[PDB]
Amino acid sequence: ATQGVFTLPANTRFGVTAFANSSGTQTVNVLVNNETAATFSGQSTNNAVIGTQVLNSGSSGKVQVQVSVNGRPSDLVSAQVILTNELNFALVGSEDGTDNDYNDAVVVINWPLG
Amino acid sequence: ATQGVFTLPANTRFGVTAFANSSGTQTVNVLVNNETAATFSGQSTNNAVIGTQVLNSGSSGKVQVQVSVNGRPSDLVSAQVILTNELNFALVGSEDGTDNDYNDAVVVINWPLG
Amino acid sequence: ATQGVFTLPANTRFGVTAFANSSGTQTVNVLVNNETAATFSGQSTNNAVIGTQVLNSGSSGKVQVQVSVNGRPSDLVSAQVILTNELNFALVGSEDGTDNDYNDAVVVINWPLG
Amino acid sequence: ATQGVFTLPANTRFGVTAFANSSGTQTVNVLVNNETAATFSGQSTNNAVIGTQVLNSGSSGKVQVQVSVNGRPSDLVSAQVILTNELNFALVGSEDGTDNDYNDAVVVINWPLG
Ligand SMILES: [Ca+2]
Ligand SMILES: [Ca+2]
Ligand SMILES: [Ca+2]
Ligand SMILES: [Ca+2]
Ligand SMILES: [Ca+2]
Ligand SMILES: [Ca+2]
Ligand SMILES: [Ca+2]
Ligand SMILES: [Ca+2]
Repeated sequence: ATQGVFTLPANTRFGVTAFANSSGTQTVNVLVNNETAATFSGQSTNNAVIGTQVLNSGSSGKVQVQVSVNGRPSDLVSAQVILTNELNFALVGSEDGTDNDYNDAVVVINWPLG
Repeated sequence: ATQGVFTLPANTRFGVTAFANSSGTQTVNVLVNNETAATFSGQSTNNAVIGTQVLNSGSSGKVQVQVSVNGRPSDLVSAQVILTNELNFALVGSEDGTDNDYNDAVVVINWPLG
Repeated sequence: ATQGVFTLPANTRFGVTAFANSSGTQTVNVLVNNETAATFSGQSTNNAVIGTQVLNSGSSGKVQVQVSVNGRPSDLVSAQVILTNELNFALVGSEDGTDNDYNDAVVVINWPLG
Repeated sequence: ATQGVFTLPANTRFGVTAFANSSGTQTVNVLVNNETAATFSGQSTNNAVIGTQVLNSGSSGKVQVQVSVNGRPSDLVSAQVILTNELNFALVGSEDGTDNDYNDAVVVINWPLG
């Protein structure tokens, strides 16, 4: 099934943060309404934050995360979790190799903010 | 029910990250084996990362997240999600006031790393 | 924090199902827009599916699960998970005692149907 | 990524329940320790339960769910959720066609039981 795609409330601020756990450089693209709203690029084998920013879901509220290592798209796993019917987490894991640890690039989206 | 307590596999490196979304200064304390392993303190209404570190679950494997605002303990909400039976996320939300948005201090724990 | 409350898309049908794992008779109430729309009850320590029914979220989309044993409300734990940004599960666990297994009455809400 | 495979505690009882929402007859296979341990077959377009049983996770604890409709393997989506660090949910959604509602056969695994 498709992974890394989330529908947030329209015109809503949300945070997006990416961590890296791979020898290779991670390039994370965050799409809002099919348009690149943010890009994070970095390398780390110790869960470093290669990017964190605040974005706005916009009209469609459609947000999609994509990860690639040297142009090659990583396989993704994802899910959305809501706590006490108010706090939202859109979670993404990505695998750029074969060991299937799916942490090479970890992306955490959360909302609402403030 | 008890919230903010997580049983991770023993002696395992994990990442812990806190975000702030409140008018009040958040104090996020991370306990491992019931000992303070890290403490983040910060104020923000725009999801600033007031702290992120890589800790080791230790021999016990017990990780607890505590949040307080100026000495007053916040109410916590939490859960753990596992993707593709391998990628783990321990999620924590906290409420320091009366609006119940539970984002005042958001904490995310992820593993495995590397 | 409040538990057992879920906001479903408006006027959408969903399935609600209850499971029992306790020596005490479980009584599960499902409120839609603050009015009970379904009630299940039974006594099993072998995960018996004590009841299931298709309901409509109505205009409010608000759904709440309440669990009581012999007139006393049980402590609740819950969360919502979304898969492939399409399949929704609203989960509820309940504890009518102190042995901390929170399975005395388990309720699963899923949608969309059809 | 791999889906429908869950690592439960070993030699532990768990419940597996399947619901159907499709014109096609669903065949749900549950394997334990790499051997089919249970099979549910049924049809429903109203979320009716097509099977529910209590099984043992075997020596490795590995439990795998596979769904097919007339020989054709349905695409799976899944995740595990843990509430209050003790109540577990292994969720599976399956798509036997192209409309991608992933509810054709919905499978819920829960533990502990009793
Ligand atoms: Ca990898
Ligand atoms: Ca890695
Ligand atoms: Ca608040
Ligand atoms: Ca807040
Ligand atoms: Ca109990
Ligand atoms: Ca019980
Ligand atoms: Ca379908
Ligand atoms: Ca269907």
